[PDB]
Amino acid sequence: PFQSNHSLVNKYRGVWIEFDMHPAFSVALEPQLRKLPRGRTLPKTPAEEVIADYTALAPLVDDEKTRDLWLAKVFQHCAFQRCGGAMELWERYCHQRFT
Amino acid sequence: NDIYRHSFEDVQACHTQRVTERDRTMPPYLPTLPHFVAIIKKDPHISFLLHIGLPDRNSSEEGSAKHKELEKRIYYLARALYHTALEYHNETVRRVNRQKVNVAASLLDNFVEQEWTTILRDKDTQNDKKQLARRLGRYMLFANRSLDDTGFPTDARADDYTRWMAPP
Amino acid sequence: SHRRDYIRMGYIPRYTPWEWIAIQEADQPLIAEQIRQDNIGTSYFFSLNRYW
Amino acid sequence: QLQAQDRIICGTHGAGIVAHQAPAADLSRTKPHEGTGTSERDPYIRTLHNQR
Amino acid sequence: ERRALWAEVGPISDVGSAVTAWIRFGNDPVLHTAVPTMLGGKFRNQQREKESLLPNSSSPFAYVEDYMGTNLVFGSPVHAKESAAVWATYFERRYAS
Amino acid sequence: GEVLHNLMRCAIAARHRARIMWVYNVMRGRFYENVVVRAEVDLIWRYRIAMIALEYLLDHECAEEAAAIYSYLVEEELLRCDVHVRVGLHMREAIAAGKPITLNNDVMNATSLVRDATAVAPEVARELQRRHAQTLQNNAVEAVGAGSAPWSILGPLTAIGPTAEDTMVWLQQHYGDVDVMSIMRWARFRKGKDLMAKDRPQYLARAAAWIELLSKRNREMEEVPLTYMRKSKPLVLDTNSNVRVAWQTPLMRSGGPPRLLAREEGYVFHHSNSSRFVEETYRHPGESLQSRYLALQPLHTEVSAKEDFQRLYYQAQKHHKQQ
Amino acid sequence: SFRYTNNLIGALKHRLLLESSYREIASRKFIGNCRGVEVVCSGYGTVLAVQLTDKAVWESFYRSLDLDKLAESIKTALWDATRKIRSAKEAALHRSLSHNTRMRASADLKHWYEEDANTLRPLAFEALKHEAATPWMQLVQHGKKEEAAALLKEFEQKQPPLASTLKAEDSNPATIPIGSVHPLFTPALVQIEEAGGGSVSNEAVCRAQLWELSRDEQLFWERVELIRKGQVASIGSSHKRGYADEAAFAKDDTEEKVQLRFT
Amino acid sequence: YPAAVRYGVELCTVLTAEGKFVDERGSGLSARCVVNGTGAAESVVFDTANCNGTNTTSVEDALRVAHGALRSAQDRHNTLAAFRLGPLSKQSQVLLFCGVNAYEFGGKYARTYAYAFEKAKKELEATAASGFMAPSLSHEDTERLSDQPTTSPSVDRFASTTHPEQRKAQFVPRVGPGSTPLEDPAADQKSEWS
Amino acid sequence: HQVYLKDMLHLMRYPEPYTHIIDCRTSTQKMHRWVPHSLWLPRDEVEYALQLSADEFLDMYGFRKPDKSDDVILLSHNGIYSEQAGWEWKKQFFQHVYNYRGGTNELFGESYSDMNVSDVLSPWKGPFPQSGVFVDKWSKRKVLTRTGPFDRQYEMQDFALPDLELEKARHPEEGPRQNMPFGLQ
Amino acid sequence: CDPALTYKLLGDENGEERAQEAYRWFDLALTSLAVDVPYLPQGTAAASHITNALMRTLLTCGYTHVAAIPDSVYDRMGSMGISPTISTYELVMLALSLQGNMVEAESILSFLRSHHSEHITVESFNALLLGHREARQFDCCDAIWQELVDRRWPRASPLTAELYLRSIMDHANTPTSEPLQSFANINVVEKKKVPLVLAQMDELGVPRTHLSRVLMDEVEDSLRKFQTYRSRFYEWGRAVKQFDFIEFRRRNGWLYDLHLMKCTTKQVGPLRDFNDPDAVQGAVATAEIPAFFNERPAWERPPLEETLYVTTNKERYDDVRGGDIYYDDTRGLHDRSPTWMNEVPETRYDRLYGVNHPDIAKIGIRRHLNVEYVNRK
Amino acid sequence: RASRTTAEQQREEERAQRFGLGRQGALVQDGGPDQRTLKKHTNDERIVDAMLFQQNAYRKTPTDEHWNPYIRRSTENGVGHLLQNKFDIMRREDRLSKGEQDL
Amino acid sequence: MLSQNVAKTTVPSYYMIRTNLPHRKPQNQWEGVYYYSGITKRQRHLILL
Amino acid sequence: MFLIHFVHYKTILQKYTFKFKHIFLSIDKYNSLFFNISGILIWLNIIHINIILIKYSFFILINNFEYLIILIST
Repeated sequence: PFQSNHSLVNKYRGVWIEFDMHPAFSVALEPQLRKLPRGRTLPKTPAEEVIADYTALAPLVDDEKTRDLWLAKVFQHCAFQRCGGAMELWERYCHQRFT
Repeated sequence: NDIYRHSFEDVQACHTQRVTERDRTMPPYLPTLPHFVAIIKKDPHISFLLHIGLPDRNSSEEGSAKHKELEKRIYYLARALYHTALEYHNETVRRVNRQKVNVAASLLDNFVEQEWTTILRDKDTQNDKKQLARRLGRYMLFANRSLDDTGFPTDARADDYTRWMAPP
Repeated sequence: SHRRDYIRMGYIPRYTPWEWIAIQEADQPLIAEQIRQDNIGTSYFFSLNRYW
Repeated sequence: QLQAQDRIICGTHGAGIVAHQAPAADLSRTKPHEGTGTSERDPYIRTLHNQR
Repeated sequence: ERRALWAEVGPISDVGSAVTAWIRFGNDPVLHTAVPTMLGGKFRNQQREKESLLPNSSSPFAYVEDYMGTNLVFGSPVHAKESAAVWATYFERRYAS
Repeated sequence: GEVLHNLMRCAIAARHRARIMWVYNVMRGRFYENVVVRAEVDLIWRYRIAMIALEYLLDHECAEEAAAIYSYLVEEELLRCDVHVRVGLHMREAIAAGKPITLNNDVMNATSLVRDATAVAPEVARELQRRHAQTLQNNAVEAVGAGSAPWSILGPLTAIGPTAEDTMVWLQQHYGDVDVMSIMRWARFRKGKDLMAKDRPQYLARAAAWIELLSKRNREMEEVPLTYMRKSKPLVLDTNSNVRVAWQTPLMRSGGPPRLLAREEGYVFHHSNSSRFVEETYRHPGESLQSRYLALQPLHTEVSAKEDFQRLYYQAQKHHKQQ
Repeated sequence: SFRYTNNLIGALKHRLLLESSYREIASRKFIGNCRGVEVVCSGYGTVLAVQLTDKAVWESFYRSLDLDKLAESIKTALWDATRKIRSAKEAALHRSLSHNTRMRASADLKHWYEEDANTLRPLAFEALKHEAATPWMQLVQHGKKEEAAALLKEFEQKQPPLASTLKAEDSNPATIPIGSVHPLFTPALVQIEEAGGGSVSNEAVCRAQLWELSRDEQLFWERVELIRKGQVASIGSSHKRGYADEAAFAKDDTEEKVQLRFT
Repeated sequence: YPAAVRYGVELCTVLTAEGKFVDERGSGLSARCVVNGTGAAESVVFDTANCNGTNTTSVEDALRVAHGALRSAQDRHNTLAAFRLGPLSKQSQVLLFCGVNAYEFGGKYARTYAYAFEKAKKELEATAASGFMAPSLSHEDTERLSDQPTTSPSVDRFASTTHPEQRKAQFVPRVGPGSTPLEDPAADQKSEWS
Repeated sequence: HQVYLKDMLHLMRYPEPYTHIIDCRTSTQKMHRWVPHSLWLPRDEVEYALQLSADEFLDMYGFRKPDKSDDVILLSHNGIYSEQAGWEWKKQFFQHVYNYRGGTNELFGESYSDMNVSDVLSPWKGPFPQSGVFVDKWSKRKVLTRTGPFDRQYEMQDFALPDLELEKARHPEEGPRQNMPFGLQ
Repeated sequence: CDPALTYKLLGDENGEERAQEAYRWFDLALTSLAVDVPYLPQGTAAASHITNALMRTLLTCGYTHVAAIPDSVYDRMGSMGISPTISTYELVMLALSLQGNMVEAESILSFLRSHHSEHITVESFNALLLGHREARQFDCCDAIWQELVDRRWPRASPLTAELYLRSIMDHANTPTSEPLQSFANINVVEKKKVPLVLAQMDELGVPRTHLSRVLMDEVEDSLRKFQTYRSRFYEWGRAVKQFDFIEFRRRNGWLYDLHLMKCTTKQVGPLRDFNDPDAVQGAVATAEIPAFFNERPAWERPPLEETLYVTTNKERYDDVRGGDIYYDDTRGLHDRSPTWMNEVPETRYDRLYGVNHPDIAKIGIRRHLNVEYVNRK
Repeated sequence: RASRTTAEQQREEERAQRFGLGRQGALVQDGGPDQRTLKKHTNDERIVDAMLFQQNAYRKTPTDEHWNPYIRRSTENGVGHLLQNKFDIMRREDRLSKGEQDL
Repeated sequence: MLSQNVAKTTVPSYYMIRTNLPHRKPQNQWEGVYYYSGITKRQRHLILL
Repeated sequence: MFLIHFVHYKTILQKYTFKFKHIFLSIDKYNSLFFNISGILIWLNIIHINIILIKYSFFILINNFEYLIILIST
């Protein structure tokens, strides 16, 4: 088997979130999603801005899967910024029904 | 063997074997004449001739004669195959038995082809007899059909089968 | 491979047998640039410049 | 234009130059390239190619 | 052992279950109960040859017997007595050894 | 996605369908690009690239390419992306207000383009029926070589009923497997200008041609009637291997004995470049030295290797009414 | 734990598929039509009804009245129905064999010819005790015991014939009891399953295995004690010589080379 | 025993029985049919001589008479087969119900038979959900090590799990076609192609 | 070959008719419990036992021959005598011979050590054996070999312990090895 | 994702019953079409379409029906007088190809190319490819693929490309006979053609991703085996990579086929010809023959020489002074020391010393445990 | 019954004599019971046992070795293992009955 | 421990200096370069999964 | 409890052959072409042994590893 002394240069070298939502919801949330990280592209928006956007717009959009994907992207962005204040979002949304 | 019995400990130790359904027990396809005649009649052309292909046996006297001759030939072929299966181990008599098998198969094939020609030549829609006969296959012959000790086609190669079954 | 009288009896083939030809051909890979397929025109502007 | 070419070359395991004439096994699953050497149709070494 | 305790009843205790099992085995209650039985090569005509040592039962389950011939259950009184005697002799010999 | 879209636009401008297929393939990517380097194009960009590829390919009669791209589309359900983007654009304004509800069927149908396509669909059906009728008549005429033919009568097309529900269900009853609604929505917007609010006949022809090309069942329906190939047997008096005795259908044979079927009497498909088909009868040997000793002289009447039922029926049709 | 158990698993899954196919066929009606006449038969090959579709069309064809042609048409229709039944019967077996690979472990080809349509369930010479039976018997022959008990209790308180009993969900292979999965050894596979309902009763098999193991334990201890008695009788004492230890290492011989002498 | 039961279920397959039926509608027309076994269709005949000279018989009546004849012949054949098989069937049932101890499913291996049946029963649904594709007879699709049972051939049995040259079946390693390492197959050289 | 605890427990729960579980333990005074489905064929007698015929073995051991085709699984204390017996079975050409490493000792959680052997070896008091002396085939020089006083077993038993706190106990303070120069350690 | 296997497996889904139902539907469809002068029901577009549909639905039934298509359905259509179509010819070609009879499937396509040219669609080529793959005629399959890539108008489909690739890979995996199998298998070279086919697919415009993933796995295998790029070719020849491969082989315990790590000691001497035994022979070269060229014939060999005898090739420790430095020892598998009886612990069988045929039954243990003892002797 | 048992004994002794079954010498020798003089071209119990061991050698199923595609497609023993569907089986039967070379 | 790892080089002596015997095998031109084209067990398992 | 005493039947018929050669049948061995040698000349700086029977026939071989040795017509 091919074992290389040097690590794979083109490797993603990170955790992938498998972001895949309905195209209508994606294009509708495109103005909000520009601040959330894209594929191999990381905007440097402050984490509190996206947290406020989520906590102010999540009740409006009626889709459990879309809300979950949006919250996953929020968690990924705040993890990239190492912002520890986002656990309150989990306790607000997911803790009551998922665990 | 009903009046007398073996040792109790002997049968106790014998029952430790626990005859297995796969290989220890005898196979269900032991060579028997009804089995051979059943697998012969299983052929679609043979079944067609027996049931609809021939004219009604009780209708015309010629129908009964043709039916009794066809069944006689089928029985002859089945019995020849049965004897070949019984004597399949030794090869001194296997060839001479397969000669009888070949003769019986040739007779059966000749009768089947003649009757198929006449039932397709005799003088319409919604699945009549001629349409079903044409819809059936090409009547894979029995004179050149491979069987070995079970009435089933062999898994060996054609060269191996033709060297197993050759005239002495 | 069935030639029992080989080397010892002075038999050395003049022509390399097809079995050996196939073995040697199958042992090594093929260079993907030897196909030299071309379907689109030449790039006059960017091909020469490319990346450092 | 060899005479009887189909039977001699493409039909005979000896190509017309091999004289095919412990007992042979009764029920043997012989190798595809060998045989029991009983007659021409079952030679010790099979020559006719298995392909078309 | 904590789950497989003493066997309170046999495989089929009630005759109400026995009829169900007899049907379940694949037996027609008409034809299988109407086929005659052969004892010693004869169909037991003349009402099983009038009186006979064996019972006039059609089911061979009545005639089942242990390999040694010791049917000490539901058997004849004398048959059970001799079966018990045979078992006693065998076991006394084995334990003496 | 933008880079690959520009690449495909350049390929379309250069009119190079091989490179268009190549860039579509690279847009789809493979395992190494999709999961290892995690560099895959956006879903909406994939839809746009595949859609422009369809727009170029299947108006130039590229049946295989159009079928491949459409199969790719239906593999991942991208047919309704052009209305998903529209409802998303509406939700762009709706999010500035309350309750952007989910994608209900009524919400999806509330868009203008789907309603316009549903309104136009009867005209598309009428155009398809008329085009198919003309194509069938032309096929019959070119088959007979003149003009009326039995082939043009009772084609595989059913008359439509003057109701909207029957008109809509007729598309499923005939084509059914190409999403005619989505095809009629893709057919508009030719180079940035829609055609429903403009010249209709161009749009009707475009949509009809698109349906005909994408529908494999339609391709099977409209075909040129070929001729019946004749089976052949080797000659009893084998003088040559190329020439063979042909089998004559009872329709062609005026008389002949009540023969059996072709396979039963023995006939197989054989035809080569240098092949001829005959009827073989040996000359009757009159009783003399030649008959007693010499071999029989064969007699081969050359016959056609093909029989045209359409032309036979056309000849009989005007041979009957002439009397 | 590798040959016998795995082969048994393959055989039992094959037999489960065959039994599910048997239920499916027995709960179906096959229609064979020849010209005017048509014959509808059950899964056992028994004729359920013979009718004449297109009476207006075929009245002139069958015309006085013709009898031989009608009889041959009826016979052809019946043969067609039986052929369809046998074709479905064989097709189910072919599907099971092709989808089961544990049977493909054995290179024998006879697994395809061993279970032809003649030697499979249901059988035409076996429909009398199934179709003509009361529904209680019909469903008690198929392993459903709770339903049979409930039906018997209700009765004592107060189209194929097997469609009422053999439901669509009954064809599911996960509902087949051990007694009915293998029709051959049904009396032997009735003991293992529980008396109440159709399911495996692990208590009975544990009891039987435990009794057999106790008997084997007593036998083993008797055997080993007798063997040891034979050992101590054969040899003088009960002691046993030790084994020499094999080692690739060399040995030191100076200890035996060194000896003493007097001076 | 299996050979005997096969003989019994095969003999009546080719054996046939004849049945008769006389119409009850007053018409004298009858029907005689010789029905076969499993392939229950053979010669049938109508006798119009029995009925009156009027011959005012409906085709539906003829069909009903034929239906009655076929039903009678089939039940007669079934009764004949039952009579043929009963005497041996009872003895077979007694043998199976008594000599259970001398069987795979009878003795201490009854638990093994039940476990195997349950495992096959459960894995049938797994195969159905995986698409009737025989999901890796050699257990390799198991995403977890605890998923694959202890009966799978996948678990290694060679001594010296980390040392080569001892993972050999025989006393000497063997090579198959050419010089491939037949004893210990590598991942690349083993394939399920076709 | 191998057989593990999971396989042994599975066999105990669900046995099969043709897997002979042979308990090849000697010194009956040591053995107390009975492994299920086990048959007693001691390793000290297996060499002659495998030479007997079917009945010749049955009338002497109370059970018949394993038919040389059925699987046999051998259990003994520490799996030493079982391995030694499996050697004999393989020499007798039995198709499927398995050894249970650990055996009844690990199965029942007792401590019985058949064939008492010490992993360590006594120091080689004698000189270098002549059997280890190697002479060159060209220059005819006398050369050594890792055997006798020095070999791989001695190196392994001299190697350092896995635990640091135990390793520090062996060597004295201020370095593990100071008898040797700084650059040779 | 094998179309041939789909056709072979759909028959088992009750093909015969569905075939009979399709025939009945075709008959009633003809009757319902007759009610639309002596030729109109026979020759019309609808009749040909219905016949094509019947052939298409019979293609998926059992072998009997697919074999009956070209000789029964086609002949019945000819007798009725229905003009066939290109779809009809395609379906009969596929029916002939599935059964392996290609002699007629080629001739019918020849007829189509001769008389009805510029009407052949793509599907004929994939039908021929499927037939050749089923008939194991990979050379003819390659010839047809080259003809298609020269035509370029039939516009080779992804299915056609997949069929050709599957055929060549099956030919690659087909083994040869023993005389060609003495060395490594020679059919693995057929996988080298895969990159050529991929380049030709790039030129033809056939998408690469439309191939099935099952086929793509093996395609990637053959690519990683025969598709080294120039950039990696500039570096694959080094020392570190070769020595890492050597280390991997050592770790896996397979060093019998490495030039550096294998040293051969066995030599084969000359043969003393009886023509003139006075002259002595000296070697003039040296070759690394794989040792199965010159083997000991079986009849002068010990029995199977593998299980009965264990042979180890070691080196003498004494001064050789000329001879076999590496000599092998041949000890029997069942060999034991001549004094093993007293080196092994004493047992119950010691009392039977020297008796040729001892009566083991007397010493037997079963006698005491079973009270009903009886001797077969 | 005596003739039946005598025939059984005759068969077993003929088989043992022909195949060299049983022990060579005494049960206990000086160096061990497993001491045989394998004469060339003479059948022996050790030879038949070695043949069976070499052919099986921990074999679970005949397809256990059939992981290599070349081994799978080798038809030395037979062609039964290469038939996996009724379509292929029936096609092979049809062609063999026709009298052609089996695919 | 492996039985294939043997001594390629001779024990050091003066023959290596006073004789013309080469100290390495000459290159084999017919044997191809070793390249990596294998699949690991986990990769195969992942593909199957 | 047991009821029936029966003889034991087993299908010991494998009817199959499996032959797989071992590596030692494939491991290479030295082989060489042989010709009737006509003598050896062992040459050094001064000393030279000369064993010749007849003259060179076709070709002459030279080996220089320990002693320069020219084999004549070997």
